[PDB]
Amino acid sequence: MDWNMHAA
Amino acid sequence: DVVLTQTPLSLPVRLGDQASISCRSSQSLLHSDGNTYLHWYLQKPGQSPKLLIYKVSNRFSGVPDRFSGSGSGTDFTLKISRVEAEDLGVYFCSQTTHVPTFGGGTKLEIKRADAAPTVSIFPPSSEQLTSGGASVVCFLNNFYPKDINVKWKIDGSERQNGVLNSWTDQDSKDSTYSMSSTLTLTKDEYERHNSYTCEATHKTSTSPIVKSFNR
Amino acid sequence: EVKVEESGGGLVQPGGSMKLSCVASGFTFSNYWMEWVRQSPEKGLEWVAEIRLKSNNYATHYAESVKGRFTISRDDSKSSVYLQMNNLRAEDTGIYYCTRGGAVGAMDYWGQGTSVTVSSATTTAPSVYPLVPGCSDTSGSSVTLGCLVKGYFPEPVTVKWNYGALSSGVRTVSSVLQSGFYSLSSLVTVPSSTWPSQTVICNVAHPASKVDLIKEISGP
Repeated sequence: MDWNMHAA
Repeated sequence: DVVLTQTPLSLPVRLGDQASISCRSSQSLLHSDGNTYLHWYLQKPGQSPKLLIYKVSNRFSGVPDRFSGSGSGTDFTLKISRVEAEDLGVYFCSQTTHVPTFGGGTKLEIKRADAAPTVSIFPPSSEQLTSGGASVVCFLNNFYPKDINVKWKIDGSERQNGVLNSWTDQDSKDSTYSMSSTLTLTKDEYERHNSYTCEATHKTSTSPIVKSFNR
Repeated sequence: EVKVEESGGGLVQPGGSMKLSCVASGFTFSNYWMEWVRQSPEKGLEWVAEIRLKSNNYATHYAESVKGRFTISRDDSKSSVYLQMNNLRAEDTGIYYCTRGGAVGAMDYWGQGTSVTVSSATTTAPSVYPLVPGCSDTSGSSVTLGCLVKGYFPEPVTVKWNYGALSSGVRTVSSVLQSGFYSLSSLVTVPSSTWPSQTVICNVAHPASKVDLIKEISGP
């Protein structure tokens, strides 16, 4: 998955 | 988990010179979306760590262009140009491409001109005696480099045991260090002697700076 | 002006519990993920837990090392995030930082942290002794005074002078652990013409015992 808001 | 290995552990640097800190990851940090989430932070003594660079090379809010980040594969570099006193602290990298992890940090030390310590000696306070101990304190203030030796003499004879030496973090203003040498004796041991002397030997001189008092 | 402040740190026996709190300000709390990261002298910085947005049904994620023991929660109405720690272990000892998951893709704002110590030892508030210019001749930057802090556990203790109003010339050495207790000294240098005329006091705080020891150094 993604681990930061930018990638999210 | 991704391992971020930083080097050097300690980095001495002259004012105005450049400092380069490296961060090597155990795996690619390139996210499928094309971004590389490798960041750099600075943590000053006792203060909250602050974001300097995000996504390899972007400067965060209020960060001057003196701070630059770059990367190549699993290798990343933080460069601090025109280093100033206030730049001291621990710089660390972190990545958020995968489960968040951090590098071990690099302590940037400011290399300034040598400075001799100012010495002060403090007899134990009567307030400490009921604890069973008595601490004599020798304070060496505002010196550089950090290494320094303190020799204690009780009634003329050297005494090495019962001594604790501890330093302050480098000062962000003058880049000097300070340290205290605390000789703790039992209450009666302290009362069985008169002269307490501490001798500080620093690189700045072959002759020790001496301070003492009589009970 | 983003602000983040944690609290709730202290000493806990192995297998005990404790809840850490964090309050933020200077931004719309509900629009950001919040994180807890801890720092120990043996593992360095380590991500502990994460909590996302309401639209994510407050999805949470935990480091494998705290899975099933720690619980992260948030209260947007009070701009706070929490970390409930249960079945604590010695390895959980460290400074816990609350951080905002930034829109730039990195934890962008951090608090100063709150210390947590898991140990079988007990809390002991510090004893504080005055360091008074020991009757001598003026030959060392006006006058240097101080406070010797000994016999305390766990760490840390913070020391301020005149409630923080006196910050220039303050020198506080790192603590050292010996005989099961920590100790350190904090000293300050001031002009000799201003002391005793102007009161000089050291404020010694020890979070674990919830104390603040105020002591005024006089020149007997």
